Amino acid sequence: GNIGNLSAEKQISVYDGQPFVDEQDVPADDPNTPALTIEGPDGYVIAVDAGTPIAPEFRDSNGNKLDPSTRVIVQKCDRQGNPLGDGIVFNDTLGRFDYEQMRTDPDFMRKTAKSLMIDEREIVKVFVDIPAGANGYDADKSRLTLGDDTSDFGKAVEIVDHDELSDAETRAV
Amino acid sequence: GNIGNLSAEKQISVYDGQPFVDEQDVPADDPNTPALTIEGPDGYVIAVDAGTPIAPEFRDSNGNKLDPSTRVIVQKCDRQGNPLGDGIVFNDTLGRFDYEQMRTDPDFMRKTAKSLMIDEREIVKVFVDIPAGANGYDADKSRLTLGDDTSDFGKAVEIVDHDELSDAETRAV
Amino acid sequence: GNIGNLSAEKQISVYDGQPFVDEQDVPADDPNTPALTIEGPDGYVIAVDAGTPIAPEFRDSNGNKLDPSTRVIVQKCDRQGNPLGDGIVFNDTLGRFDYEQMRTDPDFMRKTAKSLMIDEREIVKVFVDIPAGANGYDADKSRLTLGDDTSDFGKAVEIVDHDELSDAETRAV
Amino acid sequence: EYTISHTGGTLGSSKVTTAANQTSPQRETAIIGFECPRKFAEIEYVGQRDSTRFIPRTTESITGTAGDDTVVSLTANIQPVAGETAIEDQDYPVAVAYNVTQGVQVDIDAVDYAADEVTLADNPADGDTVKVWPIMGDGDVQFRLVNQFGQEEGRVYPWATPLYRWHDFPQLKRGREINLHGSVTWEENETVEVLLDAPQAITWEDSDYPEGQYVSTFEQDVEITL
Amino acid sequence: YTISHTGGTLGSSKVTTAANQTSPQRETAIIGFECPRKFAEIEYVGQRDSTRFIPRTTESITGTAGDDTVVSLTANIQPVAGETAIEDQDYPVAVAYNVTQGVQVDIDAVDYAADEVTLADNPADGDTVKVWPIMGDGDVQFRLVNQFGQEEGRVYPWATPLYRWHDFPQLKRGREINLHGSVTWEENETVEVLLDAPQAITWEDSDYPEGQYVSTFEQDVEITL
Amino acid sequence: YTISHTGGTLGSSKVTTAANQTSPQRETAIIGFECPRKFAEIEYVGQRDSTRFIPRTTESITGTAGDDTVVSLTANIQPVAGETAIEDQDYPVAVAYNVTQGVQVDIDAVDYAADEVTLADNPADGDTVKVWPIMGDGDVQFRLVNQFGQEEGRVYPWATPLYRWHDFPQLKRGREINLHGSVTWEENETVEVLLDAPQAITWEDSDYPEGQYVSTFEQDVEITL
Repeated sequence: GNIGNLSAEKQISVYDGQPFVDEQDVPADDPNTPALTIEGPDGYVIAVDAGTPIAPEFRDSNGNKLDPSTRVIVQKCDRQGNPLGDGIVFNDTLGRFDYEQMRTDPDFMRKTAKSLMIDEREIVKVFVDIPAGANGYDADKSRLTLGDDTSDFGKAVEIVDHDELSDAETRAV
Repeated sequence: GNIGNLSAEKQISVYDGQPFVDEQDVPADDPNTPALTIEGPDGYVIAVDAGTPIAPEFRDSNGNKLDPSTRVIVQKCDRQGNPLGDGIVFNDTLGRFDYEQMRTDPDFMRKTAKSLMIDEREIVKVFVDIPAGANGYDADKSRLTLGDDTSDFGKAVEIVDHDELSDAETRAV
Repeated sequence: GNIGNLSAEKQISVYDGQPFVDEQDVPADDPNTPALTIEGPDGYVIAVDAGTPIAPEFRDSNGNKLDPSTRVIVQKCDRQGNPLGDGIVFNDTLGRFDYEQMRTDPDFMRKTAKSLMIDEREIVKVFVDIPAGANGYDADKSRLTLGDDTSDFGKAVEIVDHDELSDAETRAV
Repeated sequence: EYTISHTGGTLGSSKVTTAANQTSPQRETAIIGFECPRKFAEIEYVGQRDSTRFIPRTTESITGTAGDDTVVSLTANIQPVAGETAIEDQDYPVAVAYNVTQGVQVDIDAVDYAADEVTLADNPADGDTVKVWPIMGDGDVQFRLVNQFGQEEGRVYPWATPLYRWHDFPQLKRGREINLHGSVTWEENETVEVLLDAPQAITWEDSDYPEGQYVSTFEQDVEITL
Repeated sequence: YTISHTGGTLGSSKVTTAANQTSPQRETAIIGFECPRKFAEIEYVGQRDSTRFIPRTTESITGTAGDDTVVSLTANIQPVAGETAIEDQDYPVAVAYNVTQGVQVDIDAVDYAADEVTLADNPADGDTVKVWPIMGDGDVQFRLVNQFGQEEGRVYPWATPLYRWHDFPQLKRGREINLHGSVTWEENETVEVLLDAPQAITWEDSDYPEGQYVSTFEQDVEITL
Repeated sequence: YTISHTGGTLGSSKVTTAANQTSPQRETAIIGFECPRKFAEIEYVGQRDSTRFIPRTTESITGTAGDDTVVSLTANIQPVAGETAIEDQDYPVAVAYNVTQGVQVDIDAVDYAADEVTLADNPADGDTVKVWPIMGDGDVQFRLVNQFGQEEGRVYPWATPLYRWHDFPQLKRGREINLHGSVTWEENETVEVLLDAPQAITWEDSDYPEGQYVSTFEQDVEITL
């Protein structure tokens, strides 16, 4: 009744519900709030190649999609919560997104630009630049799906435990 | 006044109205009764390469679709018409077949997984495993379309008369 | 305040609203009269190949569509405006189009056949073989594009100015 | 020498082709004869790229009487237009209706494909007269050659082809459009005929049709020398 | 020497197990696929052979005046394939049935955000109606069990959310689900599909109109003989 | 160290000027993107940078009995994305508003041929209604100007038809718009979107429901810091 062993390279996906991410309420006039705080697992390590899909299903408390004049950014920070500035992966508006099929058709999948790596403590954050009007933001009635680990389309996020020389060179930030 | 010399491998598709395929109204839960019986044409050989589509447009007497949880199976039988156990080309359900476009979009098509070869006498049977509650099977208001011979998508069914070495190797059953 | 250099082959989309193709309202059984007169623009050479689409948005005076079964043919003509027997690129009908989405998706497009190359005086004429039942052709509310210059899909119209070897070879008609 | 693609069909290149109906008792018989003209020299068929369109239709005729919104199984196993059911989303109407008394068009409401029935909005009068043209269902066609004597010379993919596939596929979509099978040569005065077998009337020349001029339409593509 | 098959709600034998979970937030075993004596082995290969899951739960309401709206169903709803209109889905978000009249009810409108809906049939007072909507939240995964009753282990310990099964057009190739890991069976061994969630999945409710099963689980696999 | 970004209706500055045209068919200038001091310069790359445009116009009527129907709007109306049914379209073809009742109207249906529509409710004799459909026919292009008010050029001197902007699903790659040519801004320079058309495209009708803006523009761009 064997199962088949695996390497460390777990091909997975990422979203709000997992216990290393926290959503947060966001009003409509701050591009500097930690919308999402994505903290490392404290002993495993994540890797993302560029060209990785995103599905930012953001709506309001009344369920309507927000004003596509709004911009969204995903960005790396330090181990405290201070953005590194460089290492950005994404910057675009919601107008380039189609919630009806944004995570299904490859011809709608907005992907990453530059690769990324998260050690046992490295932080990722999301930032949302919004005009005055569009009813804020509720994450409880919204969600996100980062990467895809089900299709042949898109790609998945790599995770590993500690293997020696891989970690020795993963320290090469 | 020429005809053009044609390969005897005629590429077609198959349905119920043809006079070598008989139907049978099915009760509720008789998975051993064959709904359809495909007898060979008494003079030719059929070939179905693997990677071949099906469209089993099944409904009841009132015209509604059957249960999606139905199991549908295609199987070759002996010259008597009893199942060989092995030699299956298909095993799946109806819910996997969107009736509107199961024969339209290649992105929705369900294909075979095996080659197959039918002589003048070899028999195929389409079996249906159903729960008790369903409204049977009304072949007078349902049909099947095996293969495509019309589009630049999918594949077809080869039919041939008798050629020498082909028959010599065909009788290697 | 730069614009960048533009090479010879300008990619555009031919359509009714341009000053080198003229329309004309039509009867319902006068095919020899032209729907369109498509002149050499008197200083350029034009190229269009196989795979070039059309958007024959042909409505009647009310807006209701023309007859489906009307045949639709494209031809090269001389500098007098008479065909050449050869010099054909297209032969199909109106009802083969779908005014809802004929230009939207490529899969609902009709396209030309051959290579073609137009000098400063050469003429293309589109001819239209209608049966009696139809309500002619009303160019005003109607319209036509020959091509597209917006998608990665399909193709466009190639417009070239005068260059020595290319002109000397392409005048080998 | 030069070769090009051309299209034959209902009218086509030359006004010598001939359309005629089959038997109501089922018989495979001559229907649509493409005869070669001397405008050309010779014709070539190359199926699987030689695309083809066919719309069928038929006729039913009923009368006015109180309480009639529903029209019956028309002896025609109707199907939806390539999977779509309600007409407003269909490529073409599954059926069309006319009040000949009022001399106008009718709006169709709904369908039941199982019992092959439909339902309208404007309930008609008593003693009135109404025409309907629904698409054809069952039936099957094929091609054939004949010489300049009426003598056969060989068939063209000697195999019937069902009618309802022309409905089941969205005919106008490239990749999905219909390409029959065959590859055949003509000479100057040879004829090549489509045959049909179906129960009901292959309706052409319904002058009462408010929408076009051919309720049932036919087109194909072929290869040509000159 | 192998071919393909489907394991499913009924499948190759009536020795499977079909049960329902608990409301206390503690996982259970929804399904048990036990091998028969017929086959030497069963094998599932994540990323190769697809899996399908149409979960669905059960709720109930009492009739009274103005009772055309249905309240929060305790369920984080989403549309099917991201599409909302019930008449244009690959399968319904939800269905319901009046028992007092003993018929199915059509649904008029939806509020995905508020998790509420609106019907045409205003029921009578004291009436009884039942609803079967898709299941919302839920964390699922696989497990192995020997011929003794022991957990050999899970597979690829990263449980996928339930709602992804709803989110995609599962029938269309390329978008179908292919979970991860690998696993092998033997004659008396039993794999289980396990789930954790608040709400109670259901099956085999007789009053359901569109089949003898409200909800299904299917999986393409490879088989030795 | 450049980046990909977007200009548009508001883009990244409240300097852009959007201006209605005239009825006499002059090649009018509408939407002027002024480069700021913030950046070194702006880059446009046709065949690379997607572009989005939703035009929308204004008409009006005084209603009476039996006035469920609205005639041709002097506008060659077109379907959206190969669809006519409103709810499925990527955006509405049109919306309208009862000013006397001071509310939105939901639509019954369309007659694309005669460019007519019909509503759900009937207005009153004395009632007034306004309508905002997407614009129909006409042609557009781009123009270049410096901080000295003289035309610094035009972009690929051939206009595109208005209708193709509607006809495609703007966001889908492959189907998105990509014009031809290139251009680079400088500091106080400016680029103006020009149009000719019969009818008055407009903006910011106060009584319009769906937001502050009836019509919108976006364009992918590159910024050299």
